Amino acid sequence: SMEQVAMELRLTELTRLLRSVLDQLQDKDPARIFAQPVSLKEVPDYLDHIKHPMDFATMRKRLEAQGYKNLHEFEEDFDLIIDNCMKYNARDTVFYRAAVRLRDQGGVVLRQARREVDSIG
Repeated sequence: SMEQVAMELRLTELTRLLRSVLDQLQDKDPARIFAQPVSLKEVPDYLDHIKHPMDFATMRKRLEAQGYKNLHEFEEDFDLIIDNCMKYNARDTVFYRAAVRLRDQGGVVLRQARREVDSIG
């Protein structure tokens, strides 16, 4: 149907905008602490602590399969990256502190992304 195509075009354009958002958030992580999944070879107890691991590569795979239907879904995954780290790692660690800085800096990007998603529809 033509309606299905129109919906698919909207999803494609959301995917374009989320790709730009993802790039901007990941620039706020110059140390690349959040770039890849926590290695279960190197942290074998991780899943005992963290039930839903997340990282920027995993988000990028979902994104390129057009797997985010709305901004809320995308934000959920970004919040997991932050929140998982702030639980697993103590306050005095470079990991925790990196997550705080990512959250603070990402807030700015996400605020304007929400306006754009609503504005363009």
